[PDB]
Amino acid sequence: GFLSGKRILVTGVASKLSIAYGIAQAMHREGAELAFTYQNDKLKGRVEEFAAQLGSDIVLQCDVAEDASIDTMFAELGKVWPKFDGFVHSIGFAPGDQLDGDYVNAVTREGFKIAHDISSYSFVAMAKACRSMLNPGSALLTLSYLGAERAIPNYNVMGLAKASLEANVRYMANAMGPEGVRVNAISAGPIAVTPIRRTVTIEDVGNSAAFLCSDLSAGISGEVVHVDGGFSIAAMN
Amino acid sequence: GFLSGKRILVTGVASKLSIAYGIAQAMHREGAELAFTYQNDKLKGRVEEFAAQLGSDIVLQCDVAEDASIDTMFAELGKVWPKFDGFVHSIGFAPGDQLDGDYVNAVTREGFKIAHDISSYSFVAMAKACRSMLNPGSALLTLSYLGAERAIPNYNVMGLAKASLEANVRYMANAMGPEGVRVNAISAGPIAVTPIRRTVTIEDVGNSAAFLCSDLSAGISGEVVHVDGGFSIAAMN
Amino acid sequence: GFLSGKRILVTGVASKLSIAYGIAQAMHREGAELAFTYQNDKLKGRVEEFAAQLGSDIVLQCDVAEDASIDTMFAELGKVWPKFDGFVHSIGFAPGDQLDGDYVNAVTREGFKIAHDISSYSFVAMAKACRSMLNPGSALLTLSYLGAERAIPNYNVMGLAKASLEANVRYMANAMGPEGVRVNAISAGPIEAVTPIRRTVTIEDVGNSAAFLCSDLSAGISGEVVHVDGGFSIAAMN
Amino acid sequence: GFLSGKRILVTGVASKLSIAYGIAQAMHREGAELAFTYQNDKLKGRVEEFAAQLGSDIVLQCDVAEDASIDTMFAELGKVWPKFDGFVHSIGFAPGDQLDGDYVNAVTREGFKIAHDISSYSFVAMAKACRSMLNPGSALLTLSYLGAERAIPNYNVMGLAKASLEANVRYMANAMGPEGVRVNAISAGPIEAVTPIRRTVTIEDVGNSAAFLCSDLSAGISGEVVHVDGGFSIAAMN
Ligand SMILES: NC(=O)C1=CN([C@@H]2O[C@H](COP(=O)(O)OP(=O)(O)OC[C@H]3O[C@@H](n4cnc5c(N)ncnc54)[C@H](O)[C@@H]3O)[C@@H](O)[C@H]2O)C=CC1
Ligand SMILES: NC(=O)C1=CN([C@@H]2O[C@H](COP(=O)(O)OP(=O)(O)OC[C@H]3O[C@@H](n4cnc5c(N)ncnc54)[C@H](O)[C@@H]3O)[C@@H](O)[C@H]2O)C=CC1
Ligand SMILES: NC(=O)C1=CN([C@@H]2O[C@H](COP(=O)(O)OP(=O)(O)OC[C@H]3O[C@@H](n4cnc5c(N)ncnc54)[C@H](O)[C@@H]3O)[C@@H](O)[C@H]2O)C=CC1
Ligand SMILES: NC(=O)C1=CN([C@@H]2O[C@H](COP(=O)(O)OP(=O)(O)OC[C@H]3O[C@@H](n4cnc5c(N)ncnc54)[C@H](O)[C@@H]3O)[C@@H](O)[C@H]2O)C=CC1
Ligand SMILES: Cc1c(N)cccc1Cn1ccc(OCCc2cccs2)cc1=O
Ligand SMILES: Cc1c(N)cccc1Cn1ccc(OCCc2cccs2)cc1=O
Ligand SMILES: Cc1c(N)cccc1Cn1ccc(OCCc2cccs2)cc1=O
Ligand SMILES: Cc1c(N)cccc1Cn1ccc(OCCc2cccs2)cc1=O
Repeated sequence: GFLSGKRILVTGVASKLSIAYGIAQAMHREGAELAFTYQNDKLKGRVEEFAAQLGSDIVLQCDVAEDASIDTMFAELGKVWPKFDGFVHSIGFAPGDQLDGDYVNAVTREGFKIAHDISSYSFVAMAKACRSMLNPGSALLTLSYLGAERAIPNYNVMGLAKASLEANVRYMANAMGPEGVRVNAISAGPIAVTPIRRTVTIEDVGNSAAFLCSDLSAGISGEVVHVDGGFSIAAMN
Repeated sequence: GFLSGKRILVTGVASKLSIAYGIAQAMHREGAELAFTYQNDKLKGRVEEFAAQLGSDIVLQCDVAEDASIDTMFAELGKVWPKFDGFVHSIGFAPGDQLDGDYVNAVTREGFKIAHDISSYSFVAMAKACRSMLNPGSALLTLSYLGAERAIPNYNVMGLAKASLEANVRYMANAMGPEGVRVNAISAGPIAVTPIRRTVTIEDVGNSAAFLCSDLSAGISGEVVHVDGGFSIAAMN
Repeated sequence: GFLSGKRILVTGVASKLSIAYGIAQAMHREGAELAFTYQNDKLKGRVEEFAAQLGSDIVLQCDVAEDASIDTMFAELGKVWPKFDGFVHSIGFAPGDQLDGDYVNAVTREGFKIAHDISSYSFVAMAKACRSMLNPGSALLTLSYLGAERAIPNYNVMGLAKASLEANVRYMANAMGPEGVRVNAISAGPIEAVTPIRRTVTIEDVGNSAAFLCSDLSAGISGEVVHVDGGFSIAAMN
Repeated sequence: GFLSGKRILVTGVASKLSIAYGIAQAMHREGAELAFTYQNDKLKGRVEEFAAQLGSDIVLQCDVAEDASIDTMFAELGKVWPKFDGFVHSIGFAPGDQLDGDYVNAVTREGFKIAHDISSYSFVAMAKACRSMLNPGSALLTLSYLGAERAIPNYNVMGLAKASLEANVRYMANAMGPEGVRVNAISAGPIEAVTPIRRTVTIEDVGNSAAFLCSDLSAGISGEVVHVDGGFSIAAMN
């Protein structure tokens, strides 16, 4: 398929409902060889079982809160994949207390710090940590949401962390372009007033993700692609 | 390939350098069955030779300046393709006098009229003319340029016609979504300060176009996808 | 006020409810000298009286469908204002049949043609015709709507025309900046429980932002579409 | 002028060249009563004298890295202004090492942390701390740069921080609108042969747009990032 030849690392698999699960299934269908990270001991067994079903046995621990964790993960990867063709960053977090009601009242310095650190900084931290490992023609991808661009009730500080992440996509694309690396995002709909009259699925997101990490999207970099059924471009439906 | 099963009509082939040529080659590689239009008698033989090389013998006249021409073309198509899965609108024109120097001095009412009529109205005119022919899961695509969003010297009134066209994409996506039809655009780079450090090719544009007309992009509608190497998202490089 | 010493032409005053009427009121309040156009003879009476109360007896017919009407109008203005400081373009039209239901079924070539001609082309048509009459420091302004940027039901082909109009703003700004002219738009809210200021905007609000945009207070702003909609466009699922 | 009857707090006045200095000058010219903060003791002297000439003896230390300094500052302001009408946030910082060359090589977790904390979080931190002191009709304003929206060489992690800041504007606007507060940003040009007005913008230009944005003249505008860059961002390959 249109990923045959490619070796792609997939973060963020936590359950069958994860966007990263949908992405991994699509990329495997299109012939990618896959590797996976897991955040912690809670998630290890689930990610091992899924990796095995997709024919992979590269499953490595990575907490993107820790620079040493990301470095150690990329040294372990380099033992089997001395070079590879990019990664899917499907990692987001804000403390639950941030998401409760009026934005100005809910936000705190620490909640802001954490949401930005995990949801935005970790994307470039990963790119720093593997930069010399990336083949020419590599592609990096991250997942964002319409909260980056609009004020969405309760989404709160995650909207700022997503706006930072989309700026990260542009700064990364511009910095790494000259070495043959593309960096994009998908702004996914939540997983009626939507033009396609349904919600998007992890299968929809997975197909677009596969495209965006493949040579088919050679022309596209620094872009935030809306995979939300047309929701964001409509009003008053 | 990822278009097998699909029947797609391709407008705008005028030479081997045409974007539509690149699109047709990619879509044929991915297993689409193709049909072609040609504007006039000048272009007929070239489009017949290309259609034949891609295994098609559906080559029909269409001047999108004329409602009768578009209707007659879709009746001729309906004789071989009573239903089909969308079309590639790769048709743009402004009189050459519009493109010469200061925008306010160059523009005229007639040049404005023509550039909008041919470059923007014709996309929805085509959709009107075939609407009951489109299968659920159909996709329409048009080509736009960064002149829609920025003031680009000499591009002049074509920039307004492109801004109208991108609004047409959104209005069309929203109107036709409920019958299972997606409508998108590609904002292509012109065929250094570009992140990928080259210009995009009709092969790049063709691959993205193929994706955008295929079921792989099921999640994407009313979108203007920048296929310009990251140019539009950079500044002061 | 902050438009003292400025001469501004205001189009599109049709009644007291007109956006152009709130704009004229605010610029008059702020000390501008005003001139007015009307579309056709039916409006001549009313626009003559609205002008009077805004200190003006300059009231000129102008149908922006016709190049010669634009030229005749600026020739007449030139007899009293051989130089002036800009104009407010508050003119839009699409045939009623264009706005009825599904956009792909309703739009026609002729509807699309007229909408774009009257709501977008006319802005630059007026600039062409008065370009040599503008002082350095001049400002042009037009009115747009969110329908340029989003698919809004029933707004239909008028959304395409407004998208064309906002690109017109950028191309006119870029062309005319070097000679000392700025060009902007206000994207006005319609004239609400999910608007951040929790009310609809008024012609007073739009008037005050328009006065700013045509004054030297906004010397650093050109080619910009300023949203004067109470924050409606930046919110979602409120 | 058009800010008579308003009380506005201005942060970030560091010298005569400061954007905050041009803003304070314009709001003072237009009749606002002003109060000022300074970051640390080094600046105390100078900000006391800048305040004096802008009719103010309200000059308070505030380091926005610290919640307690923000709280102490608003407690002190409250002794003289128990209510006021908004503030100008003109505070940005990233460590110098962040801005040197290639962005992926230069950025660090700590640089990213401080940039976002000081340039984006502090805006909302100040709003939280004074929310009950604001009158209906209040306006908050911050300063952004094109680096939020585009990848600009060397601007590096500060572009991410400004993107965070412009989303902050929208979320703060949406949260605070119902109680009668607006929140906006000015995306200023740097303080040129391809700028449509063919000059760089000055702190005077930015000052005048800021005065507008904090006055009742802009009652219809919230959650908006207004480009005060002479049209630079809307042009390409000029
Ligand atoms: N679910 C939705 O509706 C949408 C989600 N998104 C984004 O998609 C991405 C994936 O979200 P989902 O799959 O829905 O949920 P999820 O909860 O399945 O996945 C989030 C993942 O982040 C990982 N993660 C969190 N902190 C981490 C850390 N310190 N180190 C390493 N990994 C860490 C978790 O282990 C988990 O695998 C996120 O960035 C989210 O913001 C975007 C649009 C819509
Ligand atoms: N060439 C470039 O750098 C870029 C081009 N575009 C757009 O891509 C599209 C295709 O352009 P190109 O392939 O470069 O050039 P082209 O000249 O190969 O194709 C334009 C086509 O439009 C057709 N056309 C014009 N008026 C017509 C009418 N009345 N009825 C039917 N067909 C008509 C011509 O026959 C020709 O096939 C256009 O819409 C153009 O604006 C977009 C971005 C960059
Ligand atoms: N009312 C609303 O909700 C909003 C209106 N707008 C725009 O503001 C502008 C003014 O609209 P309104 O004041 O609401 O309605 P209006 O009906 O008072 O003003 C429209 C004006 O355009 C004039 N006009 C029409 N065709 C013309 C022609 N051929 N020649 C000369 N003048 C012509 C009419 O005579 C009338 O004065 C329009 O551009 C409109 O699209 C923008 C946002 C919201
Ligand atoms: N100078 C320029 O080209 C542009 C600047 N901006 C923005 O305008 C704002 C002001 O910048 P400028 O006046 O140019 O420089 P400046 O150096 O005069 O102002 C920056 C101010 O931030 C204050 N500050 C820094 N850290 C702080 C902290 N922890 N606590 C309290 N105050 C703190 C400094 O004391 C100083 O007053 C910034 O947000 C900047 O990013 C926006 C567009 C262009
Ligand atoms: C992982 C995480 C955490 N820890 C906190 C908030 C959000 C998320 C992920 N997520 C989850 C759902 C989502 O839904 C978009 C629709 C929404 C709008 C307002 C609230 S949710 C977007 C989205 O980003
Ligand atoms: C078919 C046509 C006609 N008749 C008139 C103008 C433009 C075009 C097609 N075209 C061709 C080239 C193009 O180049 C983008 C770069 C440019 C910028 C300024 C002028 S050209 C974009 C683009 O749209
Ligand atoms: C003068 C004119 C004509 N002839 C036809 C349509 C629109 C207008 C002016 N107008 C008037 C109202 C307006 O309301 C925006 C809200 C809407 C949304 C969908 C339909 S109206 C926008 C707007 O542009
Ligand atoms: C106070 C501060 C610190 N500590 C570090 C970086 C930037 C700034 C303020 N500033 C100053 C100049 C500026 O210029 C925009 C033009 C640029 C483009 C690339 C690098 S500067 C934007 C801008 O934000």
